[PDB]
Amino acid sequence: KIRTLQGRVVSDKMEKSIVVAIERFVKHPIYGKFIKRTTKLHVHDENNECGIGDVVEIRECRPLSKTKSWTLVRVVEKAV
Amino acid sequence: ANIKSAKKRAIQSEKARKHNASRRSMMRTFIKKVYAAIEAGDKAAAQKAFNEMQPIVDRQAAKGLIHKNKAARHKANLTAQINKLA
Amino acid sequence: ARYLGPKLKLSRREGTDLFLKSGVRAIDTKCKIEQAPGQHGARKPRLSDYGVQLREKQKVRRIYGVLERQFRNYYKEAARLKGNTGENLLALLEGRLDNVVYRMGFGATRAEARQLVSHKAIMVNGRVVNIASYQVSPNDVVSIREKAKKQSRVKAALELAEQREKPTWLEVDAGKMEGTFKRKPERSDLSADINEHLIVELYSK
Amino acid sequence: MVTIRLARHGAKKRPFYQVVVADSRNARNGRFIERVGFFNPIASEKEEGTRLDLDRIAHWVGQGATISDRVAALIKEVNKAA
RNA sequence: AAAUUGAAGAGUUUGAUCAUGGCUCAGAUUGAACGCUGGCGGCAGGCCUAACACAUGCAAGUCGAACGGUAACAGGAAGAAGCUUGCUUCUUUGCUGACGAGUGGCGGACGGGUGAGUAAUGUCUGGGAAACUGCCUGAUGGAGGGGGAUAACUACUGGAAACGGUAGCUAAUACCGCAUAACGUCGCAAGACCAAAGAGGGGGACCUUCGGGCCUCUUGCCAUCGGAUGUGCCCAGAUGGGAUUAGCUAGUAGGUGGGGUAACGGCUCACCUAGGCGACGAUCCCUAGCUGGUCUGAGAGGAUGACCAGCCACACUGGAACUGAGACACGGUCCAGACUCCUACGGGAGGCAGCAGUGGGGAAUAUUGCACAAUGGGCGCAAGCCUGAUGCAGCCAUGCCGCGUGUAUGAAGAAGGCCUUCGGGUUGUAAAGUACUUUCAGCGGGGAGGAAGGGAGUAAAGUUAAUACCUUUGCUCAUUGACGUUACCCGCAGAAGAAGCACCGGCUAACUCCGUGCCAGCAGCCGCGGUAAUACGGAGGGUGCAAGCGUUAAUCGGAAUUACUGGGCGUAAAGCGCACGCAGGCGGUUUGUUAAGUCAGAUGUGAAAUCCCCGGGCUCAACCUGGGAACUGCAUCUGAUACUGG
Repeated sequence: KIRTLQGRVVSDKMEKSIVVAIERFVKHPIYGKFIKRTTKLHVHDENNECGIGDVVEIRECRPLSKTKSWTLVRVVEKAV
Repeated sequence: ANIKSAKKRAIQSEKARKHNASRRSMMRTFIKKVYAAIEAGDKAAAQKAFNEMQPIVDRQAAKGLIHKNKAARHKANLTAQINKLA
Repeated sequence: ARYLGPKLKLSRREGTDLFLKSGVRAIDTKCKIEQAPGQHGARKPRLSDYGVQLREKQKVRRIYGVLERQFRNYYKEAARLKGNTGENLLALLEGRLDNVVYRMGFGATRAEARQLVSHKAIMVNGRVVNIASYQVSPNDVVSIREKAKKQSRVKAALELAEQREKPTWLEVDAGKMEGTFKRKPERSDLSADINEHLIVELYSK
Repeated sequence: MVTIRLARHGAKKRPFYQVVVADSRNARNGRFIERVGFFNPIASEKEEGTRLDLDRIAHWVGQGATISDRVAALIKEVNKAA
């Protein structure tokens, strides 16, 4: 029982740290059309493990730097 | 100051400032002695300074002048660093 | 807050009896009811669609004594309620005290019955109500109080109520000088010469 | 501290008092935590005129809240008659 | 049971027509202003401009049950002696009722104001982990024993003042050790270390250095873990305009280690890596406090954020800390700056965006009022004191709602006015005349409710060594209202004291004379006026609103005229000169699976007020209020799997 988002890994140049786009399908308020709106997040990865392109899953912990409050639960898919 | 309360209360706080300043300087000075003995590379001088620091900073927490948790950081931080030497 | 003018100038503009003088003398002796009021009356107009809606509202207003700011408020209420908004609007004018007085026949006209009401001659359920727009409910008694049984006005008025038609929705008990507003009147009970759809059309422009 | 008190409402010269578990620093009519009952001092006396919630007041006195002068009197008086 | 029942067009392009398309009008609303007019009341509202400058008064104190105390003015006492034997004039006394100044405590971080700054160290919705929290409350224990000061006060002294300087003097719940020490902190553990304060009311014994000890109750003090409240911090989404602003960023983005914070953290620093943000609008410029709400709309929308309530920010401008549970502090401190005053020229003093008020600006916005009686707040055991919060009054048709200014009767239809085909018509049952009524205003009389409590007395039970005291519960007596000459009720006199404003060419309800002659003027748009003007000015009549009526300004509407709902592009405005093509949008058919979109159900939240429904209370209404519905949202959980997606 933890709230846990999923996403995929649009950078990993940083040391122990990755960047992770979360997609979501929003109805536009006026026009009714469902839209891809993206939510980027800096994420704590211990062990430098996650590659670029990789699907992943993340949770909200305490603050770890200026940007990061999000830490990497597990990888799902990869190396693609 | 217009109000009687305010005149008085400015005097009281200038008294307490001069007092608190002294107690704060003292408390730092004993903490500086331990970081001096750590930088020397010197286990039992630094352990002797830690035992003279310790009763001061725990009292100054009780008197109000620092907080309980600041006291504890100062102990924790030195206790760690004297254990890295010996 | 009240029409103080000539009462038969009003009756000529509608082309109708608005009941604004009692019927001690009948209507066609006094004025000229066919001819419209003032200098240019005998000339016809082609009266427009706004015109006939206005002309009908002002007929209803001038019967019951009500001014526009207050009538507009009755209309808002009447629409707010659940029901035909024409039928509701005529319920709220037959609820008024100054009218209910006159329909029991303590006033000769609505302008008399309004002077009763204003001058603290009327109680409702024992309490002295002295404001014309008071909305009487089902199973209220209205009744005259004890100075105002001894007036000539009220006795001579009760003679004139026997020659007019009887309302169904009131039970009058005229020796005591009281009577019971029993239920709200339906559209059938009221005069069918009043078109109400015209008033509702008017405001919903 | 937390209190239990009367906030004034109503028109002019015809008050009406809600009963409000506030923090005491907040202004009389401002920010309350709960509302708990009411009190009409102009009431007809054929038709209610005071209703407290005794089950939720006693909860707040439990957790350690004060009461006014007046709200005390209103509790004394709504345990006599009812 | 009920909680939404909702949608009107017209004028103007043409010789005429249909279409396109602009302009204009009819509605609602307002913190409004201006003009003409003006009787009463009820409930609201009232510097939108210069976050310009402010004279004067008031807006934060309280505590003697923490302390040393006497300068006041109350008594009392020894005692001079009024001396007229007790009627007390004048000398002492902190002896006690009290209490100026001083130490100390608690409060001056609340309450009150304003919207300048702020497009995010903000707001709204929903989540979260790494925190502190005076007053209040639950539990658990502690409260032993010593020290040196200094304000006051005394003596001298400097300064024009503001404010100070010397040398002595003394106290505490002021301040500092020591003892004490665990479910507290540091530590892997062994171990190491951390506090405190007394004051009151009464008292049967019993001792005394007659002070008290001693018993008891109330009350405070210290530590620890809880609770409640309040606050801090983080993440996701939502939160104006501009691309004739496209590249921005080096504590910048991440790491390791030190330092810092109540707490996580580039918060800070040293080293290291070279990142981070951006067409899903970075950066830059302009504008703006945000929300609940409000106005408009059939709705979807658009406009707005005045009063009431929540959050934020600011306190003459800029900077900074100190005290403290809490401030980087409207009526505190220090610094710089501008402005204003005082000065013996050395130096000083101040900050209405608290309430009234003044000037100034401005189309425009109020009394230098009464009271803490009620509800809150601060201090106090309490009495009580304080409270420009608040409750009331004043001013103003600024707005909403109610009532009034009479009622019935009254004809050849008076006069006078106006028109007239000179017959008469109209003002008009209008007036006069005759009957009746007296609301509201004016003059008299009575009179609720907002008051709950607190005090002075007894009575019982608790409390205890005690019928003291204290506390809890009932009883009796005298009391507490600013508003206020109150609401409301009764009596008196006499129709008496109380109607205007706009309009009448069409749109648009209402028409005729006289003057005027493209002049004077009118006008929202079409347009009217050049000698018969229903369009100008006056008169008579009429229409519409009515204590108001009009003009102007502003928003929505109408406007399907920015079209999601709901428009178009051959010739009316509108298809890039044609292609290729990256991001983007969309994607044939079938089985399985997933359950993101989607749908259903449940829980949590969506502040109160507002809106809507059903009720209740003010004579009615506005206004106030009980219950509901609603808050179309967001999150979590459990199902469904046709469609979309994977």
